[PDB]
Amino acid sequence: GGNYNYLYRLFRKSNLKPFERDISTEIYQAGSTPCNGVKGFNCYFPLQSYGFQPTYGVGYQPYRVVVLSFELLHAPATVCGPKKSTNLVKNKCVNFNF
Amino acid sequence: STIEEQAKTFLDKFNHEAEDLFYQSSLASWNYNTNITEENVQNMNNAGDKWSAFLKEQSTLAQMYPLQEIQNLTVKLQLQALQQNGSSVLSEDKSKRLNTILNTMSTIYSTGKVCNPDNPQECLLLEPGLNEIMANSLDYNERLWAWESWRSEVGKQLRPLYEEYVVLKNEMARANHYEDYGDYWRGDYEVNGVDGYDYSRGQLIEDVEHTFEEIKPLYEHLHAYVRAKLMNAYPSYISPIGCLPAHLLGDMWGRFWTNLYSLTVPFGQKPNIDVTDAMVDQAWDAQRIFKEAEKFFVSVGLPNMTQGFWENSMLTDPGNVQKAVCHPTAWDLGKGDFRILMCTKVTMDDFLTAHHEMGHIQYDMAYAAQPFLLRNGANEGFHEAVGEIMSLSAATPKHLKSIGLLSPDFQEDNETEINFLLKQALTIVGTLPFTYMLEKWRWMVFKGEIPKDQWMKKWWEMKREIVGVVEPVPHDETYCDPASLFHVSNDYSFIRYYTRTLYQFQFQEALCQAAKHEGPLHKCDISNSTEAGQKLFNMLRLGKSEPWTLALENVVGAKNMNVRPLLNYFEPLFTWLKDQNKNSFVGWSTDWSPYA
Repeated sequence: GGNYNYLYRLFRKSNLKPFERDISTEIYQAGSTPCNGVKGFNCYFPLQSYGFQPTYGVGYQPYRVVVLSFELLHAPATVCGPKKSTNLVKNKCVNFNF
Repeated sequence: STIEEQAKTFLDKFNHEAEDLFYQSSLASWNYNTNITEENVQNMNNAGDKWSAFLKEQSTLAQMYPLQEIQNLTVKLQLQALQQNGSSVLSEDKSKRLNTILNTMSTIYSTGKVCNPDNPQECLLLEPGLNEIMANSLDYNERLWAWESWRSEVGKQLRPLYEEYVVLKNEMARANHYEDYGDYWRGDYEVNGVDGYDYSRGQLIEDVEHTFEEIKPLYEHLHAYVRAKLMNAYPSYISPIGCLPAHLLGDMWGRFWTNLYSLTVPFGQKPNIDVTDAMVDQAWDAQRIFKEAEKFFVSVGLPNMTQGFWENSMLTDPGNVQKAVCHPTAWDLGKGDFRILMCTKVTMDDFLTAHHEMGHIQYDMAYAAQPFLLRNGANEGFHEAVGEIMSLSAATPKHLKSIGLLSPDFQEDNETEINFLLKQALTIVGTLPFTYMLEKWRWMVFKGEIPKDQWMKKWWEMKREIVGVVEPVPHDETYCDPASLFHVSNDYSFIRYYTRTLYQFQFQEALCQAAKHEGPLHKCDISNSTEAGQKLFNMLRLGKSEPWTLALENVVGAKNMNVRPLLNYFEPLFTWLKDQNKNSFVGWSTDWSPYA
């Protein structure tokens, strides 16, 4: 029937800084007439609701995205990938990395 | 505040809701046209009224914009399209009277019933039956009686309605800043944007008749051949100097002469090409037909048809109580939804119908990137022309043999080519004079140049001159012969099919030129020609975002509306008729009638 739980901003005075989020619901002012919190002659609601459906074609369907950003501040680092190990051998002159 | 920026914001806000509302309405219409059921009527009521209430109040808001300072041509054109006020410019009583007369005209025209006088308890309709008896019969009294009954029991009571319908239509045409409704119908064939390609509504008035006189000798030779065939088939019924009655053409409107092909076959010894037996023996189902036809689009160069289409779209076998309409249509529901609605069967007619429908589907994909309001053709004569050009190109015996459908050892000659050319000409070029005269009639009746009394006389006296159709029985002023036609009680412009055919021929000639093909223009093959596909795709994607004058610049060499390819397509037919009607005078005389 249409997934309307998804909304996206369409009208804003300016752009977004890197890693910036704004949840302000102020009615946009396309013109110069002030609006007292309601749309009207030159005011529109800045957020638009998606109508996602399984019947939607390719490119119009909902898509789930996750972005990983890595920070390496001079504080001690703890997020590191796994490091495997071999098997020990005895009675053999070998070079080791314990 | 600024106008253009807020105009763009309002346009985007409008389109955001227009997209999904049109998507919902189209989806509901598709669902019912696939699932015909009683519970799917109230939902269209609640969807259509909502669509109307969305298409007017937003257009009502499209009046605060002073569309005189907008610099962008696209924004200005889109706002002008939204700036239309519709027919609500009059008072409520006049508008409701117009709606009432339109609805009652449609209902009465949809109740055509004529009874045979011997048994007045058996009335037939426009459906097969009366129409079938008229089309396929060998007699004069029955067909003439059917014609008279249809144009008298349907062509009389609609006349008083038409009397004030015309004046009301012209009246809100005046209220819509148009001198006549003819210019309202000619508003589409106009561009007032970029310089050097300017077109006007009044230009099309004189742009219609001057492109037909070059085809007049061919039509005269075809009419002479038809008259000779009627003489050797219907003795003592057609004047050799004059012409044939209205009903003997094959259709009551004289639109098409397909029913007359068997009587006027050039070479009836050799049957026409039909590979329905190929499907029957090879067991080519609907999916096989569609895929083998899609190979043509793949070879052309157009993008491959979208996945999931076979799932959503119905194709064959309505079967049980689950009924679907058997009218082949291409549905563009929006939001990336495209579907086909046809009752696919084992028939080469169904083959060409599926070809045309998938051509419409590809055209639907063409304007996918266009905004909501620019997802339409530049003019009405492009969709059908695009659909039919490939159908004409995919009907050649070479095209049939290329897919392995036909043996490589045929012995085709000029006889079958001439037969096919005349069979196709009986419908393609045989409708141009009727279209021209009908369009002139509608333009002059909506222009008001002729009074009420000068309707039947002028219509008949120009029909005899142009088409060569005389009255089988006399008529009086109260009769309205054109009223018994589909696009006369429906308020639909008929000039689409006039420029549409010339677009077909011009684009086919251009493709044959830029497709590495030589010889006659009626045997061109455009398959496996990637370069030819780009020429069409350059304009198909544009839609209405660019002028039609610019549209006739990326496919055809010249933007002018010149009838170049019609005289060359039926060139073998013309040179064969040169050796056919030697002893018969070409033309007709407007002094002989079947009754007297």
